[PDB]
Amino acid sequence: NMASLIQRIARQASLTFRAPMQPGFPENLSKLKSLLTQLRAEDLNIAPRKATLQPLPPNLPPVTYMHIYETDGFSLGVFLLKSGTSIPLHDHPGMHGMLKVLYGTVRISCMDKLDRALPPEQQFEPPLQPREREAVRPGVLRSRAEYTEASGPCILTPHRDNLHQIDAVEGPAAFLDILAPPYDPDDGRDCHYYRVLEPVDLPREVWLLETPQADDFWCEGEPYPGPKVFP
Amino acid sequence: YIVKTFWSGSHRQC
Ligand SMILES: [Cl-]
Ligand SMILES: [Cl-]
Ligand SMILES: [Co+2]
Repeated sequence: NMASLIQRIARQASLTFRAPMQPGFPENLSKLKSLLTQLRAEDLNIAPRKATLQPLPPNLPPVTYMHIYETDGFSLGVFLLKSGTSIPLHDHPGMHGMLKVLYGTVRISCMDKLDRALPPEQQFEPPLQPREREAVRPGVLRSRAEYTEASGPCILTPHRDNLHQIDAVEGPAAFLDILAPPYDPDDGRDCHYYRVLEPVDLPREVWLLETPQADDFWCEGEPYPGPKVFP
Repeated sequence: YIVKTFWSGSHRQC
């Protein structure tokens, strides 16, 4: 008589994401957060993964993705990070996101673009090439903390914490992620990667440089083992 | 190769 928790999360995500403007949104978002707070790895039939202590060979991805469900309103799935890996700093243009750690520990660094020119004398280490000096833009580093399955969900919105980097801390980690709306490159909603620059206490201003997807980062799908989300 | 994903946008999946 009772649907699985992941079914109920998907149903509530659909109700919640059909932006701030809509009425009933904050209450629906609060309810979704409370569902995610309850979620554990076992509810998805995902056993916690532990380190292999072996180097990662060049042909295997550092990160994998289990797809659970997607509509035009939201996407739902799990990202699984191997030991020592990171998902590089990236944005989510015009999107909301919700993350819940399932096992392991992640460091999430949260940032935003400030919407200015780099001062002429400013220097970075390593030094920038001329095209990079032209392209750097100001940002703000808002937070940088470690999260576990006990932390409860992390939220991002179109205008706050919209840039994040996610590092696996002391071994593999995995998290459930909801994006709303999902990315849509052909609609002009794409994922952009960034470098944070070190020139030569939070929140503090930083400098951001858009950069291609790192050569050693990519993500491949793998089968989702848990209860299925049904229309 | 590049795939247009809904979960990390235009993604070089290699
Ligand atoms: Cl049911
Ligand atoms: Cl420089
Ligand atoms: Co993200």
